[PDB]
Amino acid sequence: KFTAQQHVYDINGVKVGGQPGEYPTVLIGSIFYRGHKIVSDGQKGIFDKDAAKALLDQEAELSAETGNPFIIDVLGESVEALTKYVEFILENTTAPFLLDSISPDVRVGALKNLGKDPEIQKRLIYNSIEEHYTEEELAAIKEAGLKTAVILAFSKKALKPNARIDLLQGKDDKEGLIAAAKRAGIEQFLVDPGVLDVASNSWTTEAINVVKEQFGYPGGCAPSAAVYLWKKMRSKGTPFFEVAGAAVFTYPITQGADFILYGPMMNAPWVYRAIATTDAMIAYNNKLTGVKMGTTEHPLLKIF
Amino acid sequence: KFTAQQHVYDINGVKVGGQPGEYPTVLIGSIFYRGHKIVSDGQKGIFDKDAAKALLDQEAELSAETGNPFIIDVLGESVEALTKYVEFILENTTAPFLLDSISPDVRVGALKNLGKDPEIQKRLIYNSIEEHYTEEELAAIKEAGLKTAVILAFSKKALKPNARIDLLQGKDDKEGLIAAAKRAGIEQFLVDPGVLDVASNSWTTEAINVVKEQFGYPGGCAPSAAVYLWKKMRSKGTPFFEVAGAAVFTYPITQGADFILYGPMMNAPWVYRAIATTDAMIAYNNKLTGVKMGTTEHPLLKIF
Ligand SMILES: CN1c2c(O)nc(N)nc2NC[C@@H]1CNc1ccc(C(=O)N[C@@H](CCC(=O)O)C(=O)O)cc1
Ligand code: NA
Ligand code: NA
Repeated sequence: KFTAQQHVYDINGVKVGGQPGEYPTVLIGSIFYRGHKIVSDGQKGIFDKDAAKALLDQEAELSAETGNPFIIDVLGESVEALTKYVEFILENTTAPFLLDSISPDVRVGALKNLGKDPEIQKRLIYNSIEEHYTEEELAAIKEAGLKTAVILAFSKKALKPNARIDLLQGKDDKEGLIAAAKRAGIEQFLVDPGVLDVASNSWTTEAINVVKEQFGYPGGCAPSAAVYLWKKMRSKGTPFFEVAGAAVFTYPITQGADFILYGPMMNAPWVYRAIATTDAMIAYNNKLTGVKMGTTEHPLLKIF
Repeated sequence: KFTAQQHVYDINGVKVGGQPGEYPTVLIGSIFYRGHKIVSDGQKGIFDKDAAKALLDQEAELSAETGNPFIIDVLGESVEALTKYVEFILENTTAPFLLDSISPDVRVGALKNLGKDPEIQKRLIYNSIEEHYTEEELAAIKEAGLKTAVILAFSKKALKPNARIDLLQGKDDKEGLIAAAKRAGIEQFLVDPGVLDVASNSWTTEAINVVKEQFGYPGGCAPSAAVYLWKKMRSKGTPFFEVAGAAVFTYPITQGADFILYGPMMNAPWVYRAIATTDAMIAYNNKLTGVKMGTTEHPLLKIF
């Protein structure tokens, strides 16, 4: 059980945060990622709409089965592509989503094209406020009137958990990422300390623990990239890769984390089954922790 | 980290116990269990010697790969059967093993046949001293000169974790399981708080934490029975059963448990890969806490 009064956000019907066993893990699957074969042109954002819809339908079915809510990680390599992807997601699901690109210029460009829209303000989560943030980026977020952002403390200048907290809360001549998000008018913070590699997922998880301990903001991480770059384990094939992935993805949840970016949506069928299992065992512990479930839509009441 | 100095037992080279991150998880795979297709006659103990050797060789290979030591769970339905099984295990592996049966009479009978053999004293672990122990059971253990036993600290009159203090130390007019074990000459206690179902594995793990915090005995459990009775999940096939199994089997390790009875040995290939991943992440936390690994044969140094 965490020290701070926990912040539970209601993002267009998706509950995220709280004490462990209060609300199920929110699962965040990636679509239109680099090399996603349903995309025929990554620059123009041309993709198989039926294949994309099938992924979204599968996510909704798995969510209905386990009770784990979903937010879609919408990735784009161009302003043109990401704008079209967001328009498609708005129309073809009711779920909230991450506006996601490695390029800040692509994120800001996309946001400018969407303008001032209450639906965007309710459903779009900015991924992310990170170490390279600019005043133009914060201004673009404020102009869009966004209220929820992923705060990413991924940095090779902040390896240890307490260094990642310094990045988040500020230190010396740096305001920190939370303060930067507040100046952009963000009021809801999904804190992601980043995953440098598989073994350091324990440090990611310690940073999540400190955030929930001191600030009470929802904590999560994105270990998919680290797992896919694990050549020795990925070489073994199915089901060895999946069970190793399951061990990495569930580890933060066992230590009280709130959400997981689990990588490509094609992996949802096994990720949901593994994460639902961990959630069920944690919630069964509620009597010992002094916690009450916040919803009847929980794996513990669904998967057995 | 646990207040009590942790007992680390050396069972014929297998280290079990310690502070989390000190020693890798000991994995305990079942052979000759009810329904095991390598057994043709469970009463006479007619079994596929080639298939059994292949399972033991596979266990040795996976152990060498990850650094997870192994103890064999040897199950029998008859005195004749279990005697032959143990003779074969003694000859065809170097690993310690659980003398295991649903029926205490089968365990007691097998012990009488195997006798006070110095190898038996070193490699045979009694599974188990439990609530309904008999004087003839303790006499058989003492006559065989056993030094290590699983203490099955489970009762439906001690569902709460804290109540394991009562089962082990005793309470009122009831002799504790530890005192009962010591009367039979046992000096090393592997504490298994028992698993009723998948969800209740969280209460099992809380019981493990109480035992390590206050007494420092190695703590583990057998979620295997609960997992293979989960028909809704097992019927889904690969890789859904394996990742669900991985979530259950790794959960106690994430809260500081020392050993896992993972059920049929045929599952070793995915169980070892999942457990090794959890051990690796936990041991990486040592770099922040100053806990020192007790061996270089650890998943953290092997699986990447
Ligand atoms: C219940 N349990 C247990 C425990 O909880 N704690 C201790 N100390 N010792 C033990 N020993 C026995 C058991 C752990 N071993 C197990 C657990 C489960 C199985 C099992 O589910 N076998 C399957 C058949 C597997 C097959 O089809 O090959 C079955 O349906 O019976 C096989 C062995
Ligand atoms: Na999906
Ligand atoms: Na250990």
